[PDB]
Amino acid sequence: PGTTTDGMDPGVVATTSVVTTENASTSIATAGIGGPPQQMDQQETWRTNFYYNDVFTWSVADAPGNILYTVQHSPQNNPFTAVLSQMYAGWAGGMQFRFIVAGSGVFGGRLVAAVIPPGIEIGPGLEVRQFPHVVIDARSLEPVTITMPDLRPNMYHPTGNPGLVPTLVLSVYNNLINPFGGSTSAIQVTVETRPSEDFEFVMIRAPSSKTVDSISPADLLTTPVLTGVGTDNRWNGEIVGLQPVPGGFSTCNRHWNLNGSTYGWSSPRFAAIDHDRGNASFPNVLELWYASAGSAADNPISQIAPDGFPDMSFVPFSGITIPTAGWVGFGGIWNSSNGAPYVTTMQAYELGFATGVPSNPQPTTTTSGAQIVAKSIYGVANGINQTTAGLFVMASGVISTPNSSATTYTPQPNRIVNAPGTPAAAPIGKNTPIMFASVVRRTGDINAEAGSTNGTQYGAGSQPLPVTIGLSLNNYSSALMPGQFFVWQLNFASGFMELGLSVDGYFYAGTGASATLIDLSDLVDIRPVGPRPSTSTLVYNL
Amino acid sequence: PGLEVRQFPHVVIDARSLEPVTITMPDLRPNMYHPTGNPGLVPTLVLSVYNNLINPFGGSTSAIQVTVETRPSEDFEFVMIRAPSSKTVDSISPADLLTTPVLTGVGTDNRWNGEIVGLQPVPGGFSTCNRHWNLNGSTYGWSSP
Amino acid sequence: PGTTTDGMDPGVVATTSVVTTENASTSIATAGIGGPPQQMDQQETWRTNFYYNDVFTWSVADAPGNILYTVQHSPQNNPFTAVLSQMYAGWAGGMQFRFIVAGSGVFGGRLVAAVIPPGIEIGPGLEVRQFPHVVIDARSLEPVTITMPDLRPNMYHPTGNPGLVPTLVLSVYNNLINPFGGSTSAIQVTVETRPSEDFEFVMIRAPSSKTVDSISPADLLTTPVLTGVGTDNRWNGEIVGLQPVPGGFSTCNRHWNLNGSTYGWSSPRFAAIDHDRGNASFPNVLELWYASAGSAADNPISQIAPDGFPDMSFVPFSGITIPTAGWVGFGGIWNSSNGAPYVTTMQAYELGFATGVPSNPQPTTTTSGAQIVAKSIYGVANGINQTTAGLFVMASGVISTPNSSATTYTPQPNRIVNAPGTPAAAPIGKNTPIMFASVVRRTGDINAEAGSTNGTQYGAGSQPLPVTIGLSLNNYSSALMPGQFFVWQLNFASGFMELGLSVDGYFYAGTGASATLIDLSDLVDIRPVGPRPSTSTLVYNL
Amino acid sequence: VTTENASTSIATAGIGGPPQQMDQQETWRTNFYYNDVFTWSVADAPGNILYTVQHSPQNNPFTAVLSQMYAGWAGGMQFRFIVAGSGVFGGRLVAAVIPPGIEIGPGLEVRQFPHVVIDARSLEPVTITMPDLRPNMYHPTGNPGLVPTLVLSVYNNLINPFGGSTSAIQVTVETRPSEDFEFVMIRAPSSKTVDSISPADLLTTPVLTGVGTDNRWNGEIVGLQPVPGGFSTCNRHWNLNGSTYGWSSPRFAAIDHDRGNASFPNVLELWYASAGSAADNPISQIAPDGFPDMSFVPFSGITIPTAGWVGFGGIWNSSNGAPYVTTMQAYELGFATGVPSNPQPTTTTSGAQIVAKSIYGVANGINQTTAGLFVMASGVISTPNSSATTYTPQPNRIVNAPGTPAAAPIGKNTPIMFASVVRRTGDINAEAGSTNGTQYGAGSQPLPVTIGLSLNNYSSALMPGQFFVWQLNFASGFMELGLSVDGYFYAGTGASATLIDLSDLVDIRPVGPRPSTSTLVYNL
Repeated sequence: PGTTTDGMDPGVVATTSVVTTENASTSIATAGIGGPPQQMDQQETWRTNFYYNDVFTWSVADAPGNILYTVQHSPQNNPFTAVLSQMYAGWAGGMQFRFIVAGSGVFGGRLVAAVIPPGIEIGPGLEVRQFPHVVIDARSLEPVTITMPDLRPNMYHPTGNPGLVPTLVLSVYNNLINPFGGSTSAIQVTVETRPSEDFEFVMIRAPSSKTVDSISPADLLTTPVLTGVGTDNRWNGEIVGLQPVPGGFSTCNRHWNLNGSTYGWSSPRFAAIDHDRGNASFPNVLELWYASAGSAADNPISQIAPDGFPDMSFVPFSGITIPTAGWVGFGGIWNSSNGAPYVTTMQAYELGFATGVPSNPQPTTTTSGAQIVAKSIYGVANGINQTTAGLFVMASGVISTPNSSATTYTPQPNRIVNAPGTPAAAPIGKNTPIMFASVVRRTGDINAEAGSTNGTQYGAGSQPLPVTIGLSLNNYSSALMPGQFFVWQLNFASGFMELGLSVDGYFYAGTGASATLIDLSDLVDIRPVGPRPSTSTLVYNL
Repeated sequence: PGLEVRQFPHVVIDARSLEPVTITMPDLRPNMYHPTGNPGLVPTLVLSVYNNLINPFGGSTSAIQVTVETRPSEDFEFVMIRAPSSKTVDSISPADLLTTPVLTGVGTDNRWNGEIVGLQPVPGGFSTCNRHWNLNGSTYGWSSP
Repeated sequence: PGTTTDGMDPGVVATTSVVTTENASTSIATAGIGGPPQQMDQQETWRTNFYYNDVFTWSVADAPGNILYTVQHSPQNNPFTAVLSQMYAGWAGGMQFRFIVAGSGVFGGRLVAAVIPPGIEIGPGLEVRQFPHVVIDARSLEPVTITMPDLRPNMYHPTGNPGLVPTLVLSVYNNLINPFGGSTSAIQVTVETRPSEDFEFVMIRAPSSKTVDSISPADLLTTPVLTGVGTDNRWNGEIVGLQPVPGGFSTCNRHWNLNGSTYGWSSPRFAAIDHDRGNASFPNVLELWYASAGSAADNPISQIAPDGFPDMSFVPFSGITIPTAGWVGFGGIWNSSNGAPYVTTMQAYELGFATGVPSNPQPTTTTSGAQIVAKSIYGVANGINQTTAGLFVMASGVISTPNSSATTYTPQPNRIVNAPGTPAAAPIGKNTPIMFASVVRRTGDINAEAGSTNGTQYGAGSQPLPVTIGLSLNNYSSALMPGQFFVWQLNFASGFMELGLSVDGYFYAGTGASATLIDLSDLVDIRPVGPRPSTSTLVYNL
Repeated sequence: VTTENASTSIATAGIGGPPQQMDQQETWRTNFYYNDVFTWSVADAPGNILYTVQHSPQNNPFTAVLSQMYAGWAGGMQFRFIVAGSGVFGGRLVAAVIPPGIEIGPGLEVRQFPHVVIDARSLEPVTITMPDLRPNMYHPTGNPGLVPTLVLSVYNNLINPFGGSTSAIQVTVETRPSEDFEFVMIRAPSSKTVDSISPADLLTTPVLTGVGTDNRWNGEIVGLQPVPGGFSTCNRHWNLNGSTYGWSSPRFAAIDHDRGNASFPNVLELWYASAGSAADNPISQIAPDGFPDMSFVPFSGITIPTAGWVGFGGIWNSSNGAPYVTTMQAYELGFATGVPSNPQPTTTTSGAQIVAKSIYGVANGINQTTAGLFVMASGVISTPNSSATTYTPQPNRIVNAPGTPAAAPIGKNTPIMFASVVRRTGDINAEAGSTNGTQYGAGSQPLPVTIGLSLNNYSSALMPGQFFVWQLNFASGFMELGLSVDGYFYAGTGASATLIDLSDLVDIRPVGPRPSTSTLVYNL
């Protein structure tokens, strides 16, 4: 019966014009520069069965020619070839894909598939129906299997740096049609994989040896990073949610990219902020410290500001009323002659960026022509006037607030200070940049964590700290071409969604225009998917 | 939750199946036999949704039923007769805790000592400690049953 | 199985009386006058596979005899023969057409196909069902292939002018039926092609050489014309939408037809408006200027009006009233004797056609017997009385409005002035003519552009300017017969629609009685289709 | 026509399937066809390089056409050289094929590679073959990889014993494929490849025959004006990397700014604002989109500024967007410094202020601390009399932004500007040929070229130090025009300064790339 499918059954074998005997024979001949092939026993359980890769949705609103699914050729597309690549230096050959369509006998509609050769851009203007292709009906009962050959300009694929490869695309041929109309408007398709008969590894290597270029940043984002261990890269607090930003934003301090560089002035850690010379005065009085941005000689990362200095905008205040949504830190003033601290100046201070603070303090979001200012939000015991004086504050802060209430998430996009030349994160179609949210203490109610009737206060950061560390230590320069994401699937008990990482280090979600926070308390596991075009909408099925 | 069944060797079954489909579960064990008192390591069978069920008419009909039946395979056997009243090292199953007459007019509740005649859902939730035992044989209350 | 269709499979081969061996042998024998046949290698991948040509829609409202799809025999009906036709000067042979119907088992209805010999007029009135023909059911699962042979009276077809060729027609045989009623009332059909075994090219030529017959108009409308680069032909503003006009309208100024002719008085550009002899008076004051239509002696295009004068009717006003929906330009008065401007008459004016001006100014829409009037809308520093004075105004105008609010699109169809002999654009079946919309500045609030709180103001023109320039530089009379459109397809992110253009220069869409404005920001690309009969309904799947 | 590595090339190209388009008797394969021309003068020293091309299918018209429908290629090409010299000339050239990994530059020892030798008096053509010496199994069309180069350079310098007007000759190049050339893997003709397209279609006959307009005054182009001293222009100007340094988009529409200072302390209204504060503008923050890039001209009283940029508009209320109806006049606009107390012109955007002063008395003046400006961006030229003056702007009047590249003469190749007819205030009725003279404006690019450059990236079409050359054929005579990677146009007029009239232009055809140190033909 066609209603039952075993684990080794390919179903219907469909061929396009790219599968020829020349390609297979040439592949096997030229792979011989690396010696005899390894792991070729064709009777092993890891090689004869099909194993799961993905599942996608076909809706009645998808127009003809719209792309539904793409995959780039790699040994990372099968769970066991990925494990076995940890002990070899090269690979070659192709891989089979099995599609199962979960339709019914009354539906109508057709799909189409083709193999796209290297050097061609994958995007909405790609005309699949003008390549050699196969057409598949929506009523198909048996599985349909399609083979992607190894079309490569190299003799073999180096494990770290493979080079050009082909890709497989599936799109809509004719619209899915339901003759009854009504509420049922979509079906699902599942994809599985197994290696072709010419797949092979070459040249054994010690598992502890390091390839020159890393294969994939899949290991950075694992389940504990978002389920209770990782903390954000601005406030150092427990990540509990994802905040979309429909407008766009930019961030450079303690933010690394995939070329192993930062534009900021901080390290991936939280420590003490120390600068040796500043201006102190008090014209229960408020102390006032500042210096000129761009003269931090002790910092080898960047001469812009002392390591750990927050990248928010100073909000002015005076008299009685204390400021709002400022960055608060603990410490005081110390003498720069011997290092002793002036013991009477200890308080909580509000730190930030500003311009012209001797005469008129105006917030600025630029690092050029600005100055860095610290002001005590409360009165000190005994103030000090000095010409040269140091500063000492911790890197973990809280949020100033006048009353017991809570405000929006801090900081807001226009409050972030950036250096000249920093790339920005902007929407691409329905995909929107996001920030990572963590609950942060505030000075208006110092016993509120979660469930508090006074409200919940959130602090947002651009990257999880373990990701920032991993990007600062390794080099991922060859994993992503421009215009691609690296995608993970986030599984919940009720729904799932996808996260994309760009070459500039910003994370993305397919939220469109919504601005509500997404909660992570019911997350189960995280699974990697691999490179995909950034024009393709990221799934959001929560 | 977290076990990816679709990345083990597996079988797929359609919702339109007319004839029955039979699957065999073999005895993969690290010991020479299973004591009924404590059997040790055994394998597990799992059945799970592969693709969502669909009714093209919509409407009020939104579920179907599946029936399961069993019979032993040809290598199944027993050994070592014992007394029917003997107890085991591992705990007796809790299936006997709730028989028919417990809820059909013989059993009583544990706060008022009154004949139970219905079940009350509590969507909000609640907690209780007095005269309440857990499955580890312990209580946090101050009263005897 | 029947649910999978490969790229080389024709499916059911259905034949008619016109496909014979005598024709194929004679075609191959007589094509030899051109030399040895080129590109006739039977094993090449561009010949063995079918590739995409078109998709059309079959609806339950189509009556028997309605034509759904028709093409003249030509190399432009396959993409690779379209490519190769660029470098050859002659061709001969036939072509196969493969149809795939996207239905299901519950539908009913039939279609009919026939090959019409050359020399027979194609149009409404041709009874296709009284030629040899083939009938196809709406429940078909496998594809059906039909061959169109090369019946010609000459020894080969020159690419410059091919002469007589046959035509393929597909038409409704019995109405489509859905037994459930409901919202599902249409299905799709896909068309693919490949050359037949006697098809050949002859006589290599330079790729840049032109032909005796006119170039096809497909290049007149490329993607960037409507995606933020092209401008309209009345206000010179970036087109951002399409406005249907169910009532109809007519236009002559700056409007060309497909025979390379215009009835207006203006050149396809935007430069200053200049006339030398008119009356001037002002009985801070409003200044009046006017002349008699039919006296533009220095304009070689026509004598009706100076080159660049607007074609909108005049709204009279006096004193404290600022008119609504007037064309407004900036300029002043100058002395005709030495060409110097009266420097105190510079202001914003309003221009239009009128009659009985100095006594009882009334709006008009006929150029015969009218006057051309300009009047300042605000008070100038000092007025002037002259019995002969000239006019100079810039030709990129704005729309007057008394409040900060926005009015409807201007000009409304009944404010347009037309010279005698101008044809009209009336709805054809369900096909309705459209204008091209753009944002125009208004004097009520000069800072508003788009998405304002006070509102968005729209202008409208009959053609895009690049299209008008292309029609002015060429003659397209041999590309389109009367009763025909040239059709493009517009693909959006979600949905698609088709657009038509007639021999008189108007564009049409299949909107029906709808009057909503269609936005163009989410448009992906534009693809040409070809000539189609004007009674065929243009698809509107948005 | 064979190669010495044919069997290996064909065998290893089989990773992409069976070869396509390899029928050996097809007419497109058997004939030579035109590819390019270049020039050889008496001033070129031995070792100077005159012609270089990388191995690709773009070097033959029909392989160029065929590559639209394929995704890969392999094999070599044959080349042919045709010297247009005479019997009284004397000199030799040398040509060789350079393998990948060797630096190509001046002084390279072509004479010590295997080579052919070409005489200046040669009548029969001379041929050479380029095999496909590649380290990959095949070249993808969108990303080919490493390829060899063909190089031609001077062996013995050209001599002219008669010594007169003639000092250069031309050489024509034709190509056809070798026996082992092939294509692989069909693709859709509309699909996109990484490599850039050619720029030959940017310049066609209508652009200069009466349809095109220049990128500063939006006027119809009628002539070309050389600038022997050089100049630099940034606004509405794109390079071959798809970038600009100015603050404007390739379009003409009204100029608008929200906040600024206005005063009249029948009066002459004055509006000014500071540079670097155009917040709404997404191209640049220097100035509003469309503000002219010319220096300001101070004036007062009855004086009317000469050679000034003038537009039409007035002030408006920033609170609700309503205009002040009594301030409709003609204003002069530009860049200046010290604007309130002592206005002086500047030719830089750093620390300047944009100014808008009316040249005629307004209906009634306005005093406001904050106000807005609205002016149409197609402007005219202010003159105090009926007569015409020199073309505007002169190069000493053009505002530029820091880091903008300049254009300087190279040998006898001189940068040019494209000229259009502009109306003037003193005589607003004179158009062209009038008895009071003809006023000419000038710009740096034709607008269709600017739009095409802003829509696509041409970074792989022209390496630095090369021009792209077009033919300009007149009724009597012809000349050539060159385009550089910084966007400027060049002609071979040397020290001449007279305008060149395009009334009798007939056709424009593309020629090909050429080194910028070579001579461009001027036979008019």
